[PDB]
Amino acid sequence: VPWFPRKVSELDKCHHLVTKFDPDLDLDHPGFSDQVYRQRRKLIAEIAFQYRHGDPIPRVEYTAEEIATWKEVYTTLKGLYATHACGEHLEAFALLERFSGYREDNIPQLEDVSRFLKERTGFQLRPVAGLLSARDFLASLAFRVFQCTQYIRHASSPMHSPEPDCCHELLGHVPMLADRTFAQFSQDIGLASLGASDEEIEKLSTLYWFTVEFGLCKQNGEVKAYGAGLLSSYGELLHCLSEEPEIRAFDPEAAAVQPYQDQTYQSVYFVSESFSDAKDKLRSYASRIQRPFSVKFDPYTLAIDVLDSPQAVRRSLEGVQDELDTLAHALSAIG
Amino acid sequence: VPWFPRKVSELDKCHHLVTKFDPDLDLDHPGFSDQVYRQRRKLIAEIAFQYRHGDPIPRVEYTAEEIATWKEVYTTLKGLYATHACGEHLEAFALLERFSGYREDNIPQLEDVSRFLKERTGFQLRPVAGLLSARDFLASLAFRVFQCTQYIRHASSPMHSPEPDCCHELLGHVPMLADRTFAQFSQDIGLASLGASDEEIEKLSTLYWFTVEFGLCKQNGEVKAYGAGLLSSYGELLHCLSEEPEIRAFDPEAAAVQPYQDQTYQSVYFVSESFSDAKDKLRSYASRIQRPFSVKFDPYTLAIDVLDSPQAVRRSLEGVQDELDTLAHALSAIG
Amino acid sequence: VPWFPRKVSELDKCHHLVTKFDPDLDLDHPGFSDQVYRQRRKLIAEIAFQYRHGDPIPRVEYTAEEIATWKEVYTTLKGLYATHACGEHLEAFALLERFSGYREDNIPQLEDVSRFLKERTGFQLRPVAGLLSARDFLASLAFRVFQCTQYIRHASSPMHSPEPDCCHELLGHVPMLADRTFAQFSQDIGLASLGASDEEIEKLSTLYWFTVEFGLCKQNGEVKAYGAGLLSSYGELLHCLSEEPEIRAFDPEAAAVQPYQDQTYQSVYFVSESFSDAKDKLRSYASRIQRPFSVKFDPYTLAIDVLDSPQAVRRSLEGVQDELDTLAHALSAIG
Amino acid sequence: VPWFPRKVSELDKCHHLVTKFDPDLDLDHPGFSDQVYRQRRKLIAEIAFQYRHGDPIPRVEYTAEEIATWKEVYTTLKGLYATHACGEHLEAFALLERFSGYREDNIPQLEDVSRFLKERTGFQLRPVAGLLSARDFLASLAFRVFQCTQYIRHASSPMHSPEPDCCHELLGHVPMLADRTFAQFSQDIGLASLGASDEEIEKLSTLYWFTVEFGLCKQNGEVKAYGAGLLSSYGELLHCLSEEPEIRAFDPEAAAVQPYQDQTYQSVYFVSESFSDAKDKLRSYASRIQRPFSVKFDPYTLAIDVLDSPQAVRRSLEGVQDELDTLAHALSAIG
Amino acid sequence: SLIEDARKEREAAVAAAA
Amino acid sequence: SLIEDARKEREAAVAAAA
Amino acid sequence: SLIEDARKEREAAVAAAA
Amino acid sequence: SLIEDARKEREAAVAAAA
Ligand SMILES: NCCc1ccc(O)c(O)c1
Ligand SMILES: NCCc1ccc(O)c(O)c1
Ligand SMILES: NCCc1ccc(O)c(O)c1
Ligand SMILES: NCCc1ccc(O)c(O)c1
Ligand SMILES: [Fe+3]
Ligand SMILES: [Fe+3]
Ligand SMILES: [Fe+3]
Ligand SMILES: [Fe+3]
Repeated sequence: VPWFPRKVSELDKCHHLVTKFDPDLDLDHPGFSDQVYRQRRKLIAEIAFQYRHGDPIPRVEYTAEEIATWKEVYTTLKGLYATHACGEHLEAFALLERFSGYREDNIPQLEDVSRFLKERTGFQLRPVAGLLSARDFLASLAFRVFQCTQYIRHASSPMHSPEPDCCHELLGHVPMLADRTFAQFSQDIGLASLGASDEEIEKLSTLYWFTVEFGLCKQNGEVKAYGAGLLSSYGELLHCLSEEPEIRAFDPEAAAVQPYQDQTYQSVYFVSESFSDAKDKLRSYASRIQRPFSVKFDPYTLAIDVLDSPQAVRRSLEGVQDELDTLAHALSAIG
Repeated sequence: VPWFPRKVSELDKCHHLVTKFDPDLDLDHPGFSDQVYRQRRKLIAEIAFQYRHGDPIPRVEYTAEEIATWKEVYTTLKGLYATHACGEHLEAFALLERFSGYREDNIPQLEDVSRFLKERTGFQLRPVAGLLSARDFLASLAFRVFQCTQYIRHASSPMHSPEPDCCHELLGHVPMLADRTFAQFSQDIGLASLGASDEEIEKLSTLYWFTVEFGLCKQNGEVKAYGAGLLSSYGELLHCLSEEPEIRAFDPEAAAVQPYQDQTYQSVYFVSESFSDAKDKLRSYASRIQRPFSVKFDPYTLAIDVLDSPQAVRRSLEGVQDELDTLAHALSAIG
Repeated sequence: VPWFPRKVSELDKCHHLVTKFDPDLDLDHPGFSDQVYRQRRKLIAEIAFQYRHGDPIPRVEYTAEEIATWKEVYTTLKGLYATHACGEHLEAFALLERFSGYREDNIPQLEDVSRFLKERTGFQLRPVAGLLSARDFLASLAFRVFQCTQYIRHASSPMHSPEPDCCHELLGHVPMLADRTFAQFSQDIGLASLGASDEEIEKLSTLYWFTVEFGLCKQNGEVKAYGAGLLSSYGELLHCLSEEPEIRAFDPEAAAVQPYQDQTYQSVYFVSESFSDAKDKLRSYASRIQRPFSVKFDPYTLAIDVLDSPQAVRRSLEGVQDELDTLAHALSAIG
Repeated sequence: VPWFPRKVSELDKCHHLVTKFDPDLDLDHPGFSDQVYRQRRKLIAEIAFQYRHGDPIPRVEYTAEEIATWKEVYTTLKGLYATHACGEHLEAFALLERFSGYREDNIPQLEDVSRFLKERTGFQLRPVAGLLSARDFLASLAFRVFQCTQYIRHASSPMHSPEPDCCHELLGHVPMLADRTFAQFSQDIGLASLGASDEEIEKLSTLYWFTVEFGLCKQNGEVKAYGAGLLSSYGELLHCLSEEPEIRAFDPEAAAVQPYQDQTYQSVYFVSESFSDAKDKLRSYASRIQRPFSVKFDPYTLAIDVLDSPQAVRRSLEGVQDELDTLAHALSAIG
Repeated sequence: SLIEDARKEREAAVAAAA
Repeated sequence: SLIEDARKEREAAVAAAA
Repeated sequence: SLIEDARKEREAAVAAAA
Repeated sequence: SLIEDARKEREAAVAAAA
């Protein structure tokens, strides 16, 4: 069984120690030839690499070009997010822009959103650089923390980015997982990932790409999109609800085998009319996923306690019937 | 119904806004005539008053006198905590000193312990100055956060302090509420305090004084003390297990009427052989405490949702049978 | 709100008092012109009408004709139930015939099956005559008791009966609701029927006709039938899995509006691949069914306690977390 | 592990087959020299021995002497049960006499009370003769059925009986275990008895003698008696609340070692102020009782399913969160 | 014919009401 | 006398074992 | 002195009410 | 490209095993 973390503390020390001394090259990628980008990536990596849990996010400045590009994408998205987009995005985005300060003139930092989520939703942000493995990111995603980056795309290609950047997640990921239901949804994916074999690691990752990154929802009669990648690109949004790509009902097992493509638009999509349907299907998927154990999340200490003995089930119990005891007061004092 | 907070955010903004522009006088108290103490209290108040939630604790320096006094009390307590003290203190104190750094040479800060608790126990620390009301402190204590101060006693009287200080709680409170059981115990007291009438506010506060501040435990056959005030004074510890003071079994209703005394040793004490007995008795006490509502704690966002409708009970439910659903995996995958 | 029973006692006294002095005419129906049938119906009605709860079923004799007809249908059904039929029927029918004594030579009584069900499944049988209303039968079906009759079809028409008879239910109903899952399924239908308005009474009754009387199941890859009426007629079984009738997926709301036909084969059918799917869909159907109350079943006394106050929810609770307490022993003593 | 039953069916067939061909001698006991008593015991044994589960209790006649004696004890007890007796006895006895027909002129049968209990409480009665072992009776008492006898004491000694008789239980046992709480209490004792070792068998049996047969309750300020033996003898009732016998608080472990006496009044008694206290203490007693398994009771079929695998815990679960699902309707439709 | 048993309910029910 | 009914258990039980 | 902190509550509370 | 991040896992994983 591959080693997996149990507390947020070792999510920091070892996954940054196993990933020490590793810069991003991306030379052959579009752009990334300007020296200023390399200097920025150095500063971006330095803040991310030596960051420790519990510490506030070190605020990073933003010069003229990034905000000027941030003008372009942010202005284009609000005029188009009013259509084609999921309903939960709308009141969230309005809630984000009025409180957190999602505006064209001011580029948002990471501390303000990080404070904003755990105030309501419970997700923390975390800077990172280099090549994110599949296992390190799911371990973070398991603990109700979303791994993130603070640098943005290249000014040469503001319409699309070779790799997900800051604006990709603060506009595609962050608005989505601020939801009560999807956060519980997103957490379930991470929960099944604890100690899963490499073959299984691919499966839910494809599901994560096929549900969180590109997912369709059916509410108010019409179909809408809630994918992170869907709500992070301009041309994708036009293609997403267009009649060219093939759209089918979501299926955990089916989405775990179907392949992908890169640098091109996606022609395959999965739709879930309700996030309740979304949870309880990969819920059944995790049921058939064999493991020598299971995993329980403790929100009182933000840790993971392993489950290979019926005894380990015990120190979860008095908490479980605790509410069913505390439900007495609420359902006694009432009336 | 008096106003009560629901999230950690308003625990900060209003309870520091209702308590703005209020310095501590304490002129007639023993000591507090040196100007350096007044200057220190200014610095202590400034750090405490303008502190905001989510921010790390601003580290405060400590000159020769406070640590030199910190030498005296810390050295005297370990040689005596080996006896007369609760068992849960012992492995906690050893755990605290080796990790957090509870030593005579180094005075502990607040960030390191604050990190240490929520790593395992889930309590945050919070600086404060001035006169703490009964309602503001219970609102903090409800949210699984312990209000605290960073200044220490006067060097003139290191044996006893007129008011609880930094060393009083980091040695009397902090070692105690690092426990799984007592933290759940301490939280229950805070839960009942939400919106309680002023008469009720006195009751559990006396219980807090009569259980957390001065409490006796019966384990391993012999009787031991776990009170915060009990394990914060040298002369008290000798008097606590001495045969002079009257010791009786703990009773929530009985402890809510019996009075106290100041500047003198306590002759009355309550003993609870098990913290499980300790929880479920004031649990019954809260049952007879009338309220126009009840209160539920949400650890996913560290907030409070009010309970005056059966509907409000609903958005607590799918979480409640969530584990009883997730208990399936742990109790299916096993065996 | 129409009056509805709460205990098995008043299921007997009033529903037989509201239905006193009412013989069945059925003169225009096929057959029913022989005097022996009228004399038999008198004896059948007498046993049924004056029967009281708790008493054993009075054994009724069976002369040459009924068993000779019972030879014909029973022999024809086993040679055909081996095909086209639900899997749960097969081991149940073999279990019934070996223990209860389902054979061609011996016609089964009612006491032996009544003993057999509550030994494993928990359903009691009850004789009845006359015109069964919709409300009286659902009240019985709610209490995990199945209303039944002991007389059989006319010898002139053994292939089909104008009204359900003894052999119809002991071969169509009894084999089905001996299942753990379907009994819980069947009970759920009855539970929603408590005090429901006349419009709602029609709905679940149509569902009862469209699920219990004629229902399709998809197991082992192929589709099978579990309807009571489906597994009670010879020609129906040939028509049921034939390609002429239209077969569609089961839907509670859709099945509640779609009409029926009489004296002719059914062309519309609903299929449920799993009885778990079958329960939790009309479960959602009952959610949108408005009622000024709800209903809970108590198996310790076989009674119904009304639910219009949160207080009434209380005397259900200590039972609910009783197992979650008794689950401790099973999940403690183990390992 | 000694063999133990799992369904009510084998409670009948084997425990009457292991106890075949065994008459009661009781020659040296007071009385029992009249031939009419021997002839009555033959008739009493015949009805009891060949009785099968599910069948109604065969009504037994009662000639002049038994009812004439039944006049004496019944008249003496009501004039004294108004004092010294438990509160739950009072409204139960009035409820019994008005409905079941507890009167001096008419001696009650067994079918009427048997119907009356499972109408509300859920206990069935069962005739028996000969020497009842410890294991056979607890197996019955486990299944929420009370083993009983229909013959009464000797007319020579109506004040006291050498062995418990019909009037002893219909006046000492039956009035007590008609309670919601005590029935759940009585059931808990039986539950722990499943497959327990012979040493353990003695323990709870002594508890059964020390709680059900002779138990004291503290309600309405004063102390009252609810023991079956306590409320079955005239002289005992005077001695029970008299100041001569020693009375102490109830303790499961303490009551399991303390001995008894025969043919003389008891000087030791245990008092439980609340039956809730009574349940949850032997609840903890069963926790420390080691077993290679545990036992769960299923009221839907009145059977016992063994618990030696976590899998066996599973087929108990969907029932457990079934109410927590059905609690939704009651707590949704309300308000 | 149980649907007809539902169809028998209401005219007798509503004519009693009417 | 049910305790004596427990006291009757074991000599018959252990002598059967013995 | 937290009980005195309860004892400080009410005269200020009731005199504000008064 | 996270699927490719799954596609990068195993040759490095199995060649380490190999
Ligand atoms: N009471 C409605 C008529 C009825 C009764 C019993 C049945 O099995 C059936 O299919 C239909
Ligand atoms: N079988 C043990 C003897 C016994 C039987 C019934 C009783 O009520 C009682 O007190 C004692
Ligand atoms: N706010 C009430 C005063 C107080 C504050 C902190 C303590 O630890 C204590 O014992 C008493
Ligand atoms: N670590 C896998 C690469 C990745 C990282 C973040 C994303 O938002 C995303 O879509 C893909
Ligand atoms: Fe992304
Ligand atoms: Fe203190
Ligand atoms: Fe039918
Ligand atoms: Fe008795």
